Amino acid sequence: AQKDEEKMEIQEIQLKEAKHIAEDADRKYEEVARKLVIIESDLERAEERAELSEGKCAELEEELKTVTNNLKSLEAQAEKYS
Amino acid sequence: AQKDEEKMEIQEIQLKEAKHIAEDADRKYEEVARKLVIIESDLERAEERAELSEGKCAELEEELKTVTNNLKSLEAQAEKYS
Amino acid sequence: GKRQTEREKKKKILAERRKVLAIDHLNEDQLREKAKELWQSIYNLEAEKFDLQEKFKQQKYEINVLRNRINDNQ
Amino acid sequence: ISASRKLQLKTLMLQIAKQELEREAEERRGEKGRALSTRCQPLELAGLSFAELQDLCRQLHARVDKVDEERYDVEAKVTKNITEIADLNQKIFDLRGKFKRPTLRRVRISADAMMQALLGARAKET
Amino acid sequence: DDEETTALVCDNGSGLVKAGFAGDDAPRAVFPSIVGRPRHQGVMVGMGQKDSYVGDEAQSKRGILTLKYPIEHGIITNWDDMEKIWHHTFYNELRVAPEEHPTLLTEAPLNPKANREKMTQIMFETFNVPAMYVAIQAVLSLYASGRTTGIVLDSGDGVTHNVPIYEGYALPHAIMRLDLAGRDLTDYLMKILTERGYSFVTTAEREIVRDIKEKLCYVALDFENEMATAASSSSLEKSYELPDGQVITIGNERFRCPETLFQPSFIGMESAGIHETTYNSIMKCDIDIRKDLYANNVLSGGTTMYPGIADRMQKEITALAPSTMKIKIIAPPERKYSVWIGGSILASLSTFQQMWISKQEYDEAGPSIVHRKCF
Amino acid sequence: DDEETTALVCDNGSGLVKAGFAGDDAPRAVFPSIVGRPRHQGVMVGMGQKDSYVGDEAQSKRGILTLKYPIEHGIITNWDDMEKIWHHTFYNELRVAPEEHPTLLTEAPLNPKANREKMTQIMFETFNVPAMYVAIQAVLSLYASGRTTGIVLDSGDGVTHNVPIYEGYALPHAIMRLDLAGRDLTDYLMKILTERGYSFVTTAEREIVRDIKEKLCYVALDFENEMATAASSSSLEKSYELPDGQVITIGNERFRCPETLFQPSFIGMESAGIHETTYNSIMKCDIDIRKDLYANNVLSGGTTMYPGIADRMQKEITALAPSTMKIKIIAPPERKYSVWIGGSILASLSTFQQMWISKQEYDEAGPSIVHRKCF
Amino acid sequence: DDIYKAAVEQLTEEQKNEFKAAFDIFVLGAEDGCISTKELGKVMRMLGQNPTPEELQEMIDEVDEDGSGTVDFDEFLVMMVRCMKDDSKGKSEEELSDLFRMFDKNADGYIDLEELKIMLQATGETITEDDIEELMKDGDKNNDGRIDYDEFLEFMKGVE
Ligand SMILES: Nc1ncnc2c1ncn2[C@@H]1O[C@H](COP(=O)(O)OP(=O)(O)O)[C@@H](O)[C@H]1O
Ligand SMILES: Nc1ncnc2c1ncn2[C@@H]1O[C@H](COP(=O)(O)OP(=O)(O)O)[C@@H](O)[C@H]1O
Ligand SMILES: [Ca+2]
Ligand SMILES: [Ca+2]
Ligand SMILES: [Ca+2]
Ligand SMILES: [Mg+2]
Ligand SMILES: [Mg+2]
Repeated sequence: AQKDEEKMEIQEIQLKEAKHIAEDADRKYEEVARKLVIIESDLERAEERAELSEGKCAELEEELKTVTNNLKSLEAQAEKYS
Repeated sequence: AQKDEEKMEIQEIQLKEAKHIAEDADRKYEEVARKLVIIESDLERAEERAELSEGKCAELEEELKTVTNNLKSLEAQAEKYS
Repeated sequence: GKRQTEREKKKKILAERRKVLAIDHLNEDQLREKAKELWQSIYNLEAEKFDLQEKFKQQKYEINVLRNRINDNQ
Repeated sequence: ISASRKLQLKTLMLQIAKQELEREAEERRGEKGRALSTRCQPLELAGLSFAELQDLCRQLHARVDKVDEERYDVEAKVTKNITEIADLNQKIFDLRGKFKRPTLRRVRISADAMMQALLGARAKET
Repeated sequence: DDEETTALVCDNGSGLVKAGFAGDDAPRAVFPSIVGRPRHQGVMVGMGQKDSYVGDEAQSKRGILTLKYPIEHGIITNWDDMEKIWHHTFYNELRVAPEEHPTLLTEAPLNPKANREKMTQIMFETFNVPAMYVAIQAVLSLYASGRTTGIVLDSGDGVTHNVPIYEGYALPHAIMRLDLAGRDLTDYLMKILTERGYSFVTTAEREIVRDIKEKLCYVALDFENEMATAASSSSLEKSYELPDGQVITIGNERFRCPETLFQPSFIGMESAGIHETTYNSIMKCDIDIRKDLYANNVLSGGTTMYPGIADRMQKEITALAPSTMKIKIIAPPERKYSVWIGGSILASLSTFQQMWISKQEYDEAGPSIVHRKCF
Repeated sequence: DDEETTALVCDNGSGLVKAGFAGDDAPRAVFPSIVGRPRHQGVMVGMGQKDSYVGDEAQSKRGILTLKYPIEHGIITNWDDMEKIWHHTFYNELRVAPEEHPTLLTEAPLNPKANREKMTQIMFETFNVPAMYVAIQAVLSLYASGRTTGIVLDSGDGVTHNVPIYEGYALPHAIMRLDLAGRDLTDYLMKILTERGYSFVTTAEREIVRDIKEKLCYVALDFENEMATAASSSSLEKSYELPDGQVITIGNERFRCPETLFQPSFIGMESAGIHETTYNSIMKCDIDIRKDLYANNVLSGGTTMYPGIADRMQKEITALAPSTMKIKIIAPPERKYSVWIGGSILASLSTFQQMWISKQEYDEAGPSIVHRKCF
Repeated sequence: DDIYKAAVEQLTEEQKNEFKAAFDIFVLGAEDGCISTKELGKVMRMLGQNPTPEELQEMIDEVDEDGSGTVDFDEFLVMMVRCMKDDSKGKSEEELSDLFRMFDKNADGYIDLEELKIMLQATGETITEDDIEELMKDGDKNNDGRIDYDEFLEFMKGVE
């Protein structure tokens, strides 16, 4: 009987500790999950913005190349015309 | 005494399961936390890249307009020579 | 050639679903019966035409709806 | 508000839709009868000699050929509509779909069954 | 439910048989696929001792049995035992006679033909089903993710295979099947545990080593750093209680057991790890669908449940792949049953309802019908 | 718009189909003319997989298709595919039924008769247009420049032809049609890329090589000096990112691919370059209109968009031509769509409104009406 | 258990207390007259088959607003009885499509707010501002004041 009472007591104490720690961990996980969702949305927006900027930069580079080549050709033509 | 011992056994079983579930929840939480760390790093990288591309685009616009003015001046020159 | 295919199909229709109405030597009773069966055929063709018209109208409306939803895709 | 009233409103809309479909079907039947009265003139060929019967049969044969050409045109247009519908449905499944997989549920909690099986049937619902 | 007829989505697997009716979320009955005859003599009379305990019953009497899996590497090596397993699955775990239900088995890629033909012959002659269909285990796992492209690495317990798919068109020339899987990891763990003193030999103790592997092992993000850390500190040593007491302490055996996946030279296999056979499977594909496959890498199967594998694999592929492409690894939480969920979805489709191998068709062409149009 | 009736200015071309209503500035829908059947097996059920993706849809699924152009060199080699392309163009890219719109196709000079007759027979029987007219692809490009004289070099993607015109009177004995065009340049570029290690073989990768050619290649002003410079410095090596990473670096392949135009001996063709067939086409003309043709040389077509061609060609012709004549090369910025803009202008004219081939005329004389007065 | 609870709602609320007694006959220890937070959490975590907390949160998100799992009596009914599944396949989709075709009177493929009022008048139901505002909020997912066909299907997803 003495042994059984000891075992009952210590088991009950340990069980209470376990349930409380489990609930606390669950709460922490909930908060961390919400933060992760927010950061994921921010990452998606950053990706789309970077894509837009890259497209614009590529277009500008192409147009600049075209215009520069035109300038070079007309430069040489002007010298010969002089 | 035997009945109390039996009840103690049932308590031990339930405590075991509670510990299992608590550790599983702890695992989930820590894994998601490390994932959030990684995702925050990636989002910061995306911000940096997008800002770089924007700066490139502004520079390209300026160069474009400069070269276009040069080309127009050369067009006038060529017309005069013609 | 698929245009040759459609010309062939139309020509076969003109030569398959059409009967030879050379019933001049038939009796007056039998000529009346043939006219009655022709009237039945005309009614059947008109009923098929009306059903086709209603199906075409419903299809056009549903195609307009699907075009609008395609505009709602993006 | 609550949801039972919304369910009642939805069921009323469904019943109104069924009534409208029935009314449109009746209207289609009435228009088919009107078309039969209009296009299909009463044709009585009683007492005519063979020659008039042959002439009228030949004329009806020509008219039937014209109607068959019209029906062929309309059926070709219907096949065109079917092709368009198939293409549009394919495009919708390609674009509006992707994540449009069905949402099935078979994991209902059989709590009431266990309660009714191990505690009699005091529950007057299930 | 009621009238009508539901399909049985069975999934033989190798290590766990998962079954259930089509249209649900999870398999109804999941139980190990082991058939164990008793090995001792037996003195009690009238105890009602059977001659073979199958399924989950032999995981409770395993102390006096000799468990033996009927499926070695995808292929089936012992047809009588497999028939016994199927009979148990139909009659006792689901309690539905097969005479009134279509079945949808699953099979690994690149398996011997005779295995598939014998499977269909059994299903049509012994159990006498109305119609059965055999599907590749990776296409289902791609169904469950709700995608339509992507390269799926289905690391089961028998065999690890890597099927790339684009826009619904499978690429048959890019399937890389490797025979390292969970069972070899269990054997290697059982072999490296002997370095501390714990010897597991009996076929029953293989189950204990499997439990140790499931509960303790994890995949290291960087192998050398972990090997150095575990050799200096003692923050990794996790203990575990055997089925009789005498707790054991696992040191750097924790991340060395599942490391075999990325370095198959540990168990003497020549081939490259699961981190490099995926990249090779991608590079065999055409040059224009490599970006989509890079972005939609899918994980499935049981063995891909190790804590920390979805990061190690991404790091490795990012090291191998060109720097511009984005590498993303889809690791759904329902990884273990992904194949069966996909099987349920496929069996629930209306468009699929005419692809079953109807019994009259089998009667006209024999078991070789499976290789024909009804694949 | 409203009442009235607008004409459809289609332009089959070879490589890009350009279409749009008459009276605008640019074609409404421009898309490659390729029809690609899938080549793999396909395992997903109900994915809605079609049997042939045409137009711009097959440039996105090109990873699992076998694209094949239906027009080889101006002529049409696969009539079913061309009919499919036309059907797509009318119904999905413009969404106007052809029963209520005249059409104005375009055709290269010196093409087989049967091609033109079959084209008109299709347009009148299958699509059932009210009236269609076929015009030579160079006269339109001369319309778009707003000139009335000049010798136009229309270097398309299928065939390069050089039609001289004076005061509106075309000179039929001075048309020099050469079959080197953009497609042969793509093949030659794909063949010389192998000298660095990059091998493109699949019909899908021909599109990637075409993109490389469009974005990087340029025509050298002087060939030998560029060959010497590229062999000493490294200021020319421009890099390009494939559809999956693994950037490539193009060295002196940049100006060697389009140099084939001026030296057709590179791809084994005997004839002289586009710089000398223009001079030969001029010299066949009468002695009194050579000055005007020298002063009004017009460039058109896609392949004449290489950066630096309007100077190389002028230098070459000035070398060939007598020293007194002035050589001027008209290179409008809207070169690619010059033929279609000219087609729109021609279809919008009131004087032209009675030149269409009305359907009753076709019913009376058959498809051979096109060679008759209604040209 | 939506229909069974709805039918038993014809009786008093005290029947709920009796339910608690039955629940206590399983897991005795309840005193508040209802299936409280302790009872609900314990049964959702112990009954042998454990619904995932993700599944519980997703099912609760139909009615639960705070995201915790604690509600009042009638809201508890609406939140909890809706969890179980009664509907099957949501009838036939083509019937819904034909009925929607007959719905849109102006033939544009959209059900506007005016069309919604017309449908309410056709049903003959009492003019109630709260129900009209609820229909306006619900049927309009994209905040344009109108209703589409897929929006109608979502509105009727699971409704007989
Ligand atoms: N949670 C887990 N952690 C680590 N390994 C696991 C886990 N669950 C299962 N496994 C391993 O996966 C195997 C089960 O794989 P499974 O997907 O059932 O194979 P099959 O494809 O034959 O169904 C087991 O043998 C075990 O070794
Ligand atoms: N910007 C460009 N630079 C270089 N080559 C080009 C460019 N655009 C098009 N091309 C070449 O021209 C071809 C398109 O020519 P196009 O005028 O469309 O032919 P068609 O006369 O059949 O319409 C393409 O195949 C490509 O090889
Ligand atoms: Ca709440
Ligand atoms: Ca409306
Ligand atoms: Ca709306
Ligand atoms: Mg498996
Ligand atoms: Mg052209």
